[PDB]
Amino acid sequence: MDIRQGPKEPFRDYVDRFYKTLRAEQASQEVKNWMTETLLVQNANPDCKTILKALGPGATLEEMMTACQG
Amino acid sequence: MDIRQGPKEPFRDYVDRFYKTLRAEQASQEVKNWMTETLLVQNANPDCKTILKALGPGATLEEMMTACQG
Repeated sequence: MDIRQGPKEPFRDYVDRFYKTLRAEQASQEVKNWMTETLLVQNANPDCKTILKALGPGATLEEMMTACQG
Repeated sequence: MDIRQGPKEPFRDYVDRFYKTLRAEQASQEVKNWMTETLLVQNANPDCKTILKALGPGATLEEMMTACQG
């Protein structure tokens, strides 16, 4: 997964790039969930990454987007 | 991904359980690589997890299995 959030890139824009790469692999729902819990958080920028980790397990993409909106 | 390595479970056995769950989603090669770099390492037991992180990026499943063999 080459996609990494730019330090000034809006979270939603990063999410779209991330999912564009995810779609190319026709990932199932379970795979999407795993990728959202791991790589989406791990590849987020310094500011957003801290916030996302502080959400705990089971946080939805929506809750992540709400947390890092801007 | 419910699969987590037991504190006394051989790494290879954990790998097989992990991949059994991965097969159920018909994950592509790219998805397998992402899962191997993230969840396989993150869900490994205390002993093996440290060793695996110390391998750095691009470490193959084979190198991981060699590192935590026993």
